Amino acid sequence: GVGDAELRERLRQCEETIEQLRAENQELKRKLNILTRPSGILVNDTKLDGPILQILFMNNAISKQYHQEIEEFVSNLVKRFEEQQKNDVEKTSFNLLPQPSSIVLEEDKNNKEAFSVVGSVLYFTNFCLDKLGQPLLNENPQLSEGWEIPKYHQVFSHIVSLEGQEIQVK
Amino acid sequence: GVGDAELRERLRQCEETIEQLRAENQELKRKLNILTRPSGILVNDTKLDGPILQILFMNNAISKQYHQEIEEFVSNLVKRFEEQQKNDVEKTSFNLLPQPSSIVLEEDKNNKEAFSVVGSVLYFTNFCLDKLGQPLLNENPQLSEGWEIPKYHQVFSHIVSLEGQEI
Amino acid sequence: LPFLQPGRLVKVKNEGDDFGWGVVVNFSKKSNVKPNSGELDPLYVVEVLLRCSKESLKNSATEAAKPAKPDEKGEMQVVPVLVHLLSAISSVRLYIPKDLRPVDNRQSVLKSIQEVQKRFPDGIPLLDPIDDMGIQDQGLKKVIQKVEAFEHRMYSHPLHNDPNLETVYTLCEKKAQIAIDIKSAKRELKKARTVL
Repeated sequence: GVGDAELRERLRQCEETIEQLRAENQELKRKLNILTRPSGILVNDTKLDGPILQILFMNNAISKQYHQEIEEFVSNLVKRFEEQQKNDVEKTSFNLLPQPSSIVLEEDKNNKEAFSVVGSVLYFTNFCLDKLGQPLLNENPQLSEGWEIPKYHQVFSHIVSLEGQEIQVK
Repeated sequence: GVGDAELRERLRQCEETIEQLRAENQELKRKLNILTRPSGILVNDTKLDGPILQILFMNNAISKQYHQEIEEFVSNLVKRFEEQQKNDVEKTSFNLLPQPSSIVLEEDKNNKEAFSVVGSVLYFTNFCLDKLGQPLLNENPQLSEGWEIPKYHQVFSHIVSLEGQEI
Repeated sequence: LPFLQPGRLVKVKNEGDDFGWGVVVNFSKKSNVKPNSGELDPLYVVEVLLRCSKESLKNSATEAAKPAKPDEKGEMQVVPVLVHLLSAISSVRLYIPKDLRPVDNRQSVLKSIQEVQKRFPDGIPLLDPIDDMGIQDQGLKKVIQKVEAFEHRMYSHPLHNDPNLETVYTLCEKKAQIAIDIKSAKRELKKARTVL
């Protein structure tokens, strides 16, 4: 009796908990509309098919009158990559993903090597808001395709380590 | 007894399902933060002090070897913007907002003019997967930022209609 | 109106024929000059690039109609259409040439609409009325509920799974049209000499 009533109350509470969770798993995909991944596409390649990049044009930005130079620029990149296809050399030039957050799929083939956000930044007048970084090859920034190191003098022979951990760098 | 045990098993199964939904929600949290809203940002130059774009780089050799000219391009775009003055060319038409989907406000009052993203397009090198359209004033789509109309000849002189109201 | 950029791949059917898929070129709120029987609502004209027939272009003054037939290769031209004829809005924006007005670039546009159809064999994703536009008007929820209900029981029907459904559909359409014809003929015959 009392135990049965307690069990029924617990079951009702659990169902309500799921409702809250059911409600969130319904109101999230609403804001997630921006990401589309529309339907079944047929990507017979992974180095020339698939998207390039997703731009979120910002409001209250007087810099939106440039809506054409961006498009023509991102269109001339593919034709320049075609005219600069390669100086044919055998190299894998493979890359992995630091952050696996792929765009959602509301489509009721490939979905891993494509439709995967690799980097997202939020440009400012001078700032940036990177949180995912460029993917690396063998943890060495000296041969990657995107990174580019500035020039500097570097006369600071021998680091200051912590407590008794002097390391003879050179 | 047996009925009580079955009820307990059903309750446990329901709890396990609840846990899975909670884990899925915690996962989808990641996706609902790439929008980003660090905190309340101090801005003064309303509509001139704030983000300009938000590029989401995608897995493709073009978007991970040609990266640096994209950054120099956004840079040269932000610099070339400040060499016009003594003009009213910013909106010039009272360009009210289209119907946006505002980025979630992360808390970690004021600023009702907030980000309110106003578009998104996917490039596949032979088309464009647009959404959210593009802002423009009440009418007259030739006095707004954007909308570069091509040149056509308009050889026809009789508009199609359902019945009547012919040109 | 904010969804009418050049390349939107609209569809047009003014109850007579299918033109196909075509890219939008321009649009305007041009009102009725010299309004016949007055004017109280504004109309909009969309200048959109369809695929017309050779016979339609050779005169190009009678009705601006009769798109090309599957037995002819046809030629594409920009045609003005009414706003209330757009039976489908897509979510794809083919790139448009610069300054145009020849033949070859329109042929490339034809080629482009031809590969893009070779990428969504299921069907081009057009739009979602609930979210993409941003409608917050009371009542549309009722109609979407009703459409979801009707299609739910539709597929929930066994006949749907059964084959030869199309043949029976055509038969029923034919007999319904015969019934309509007989109704109209009896309506006319009910006035052969009736208080004329």
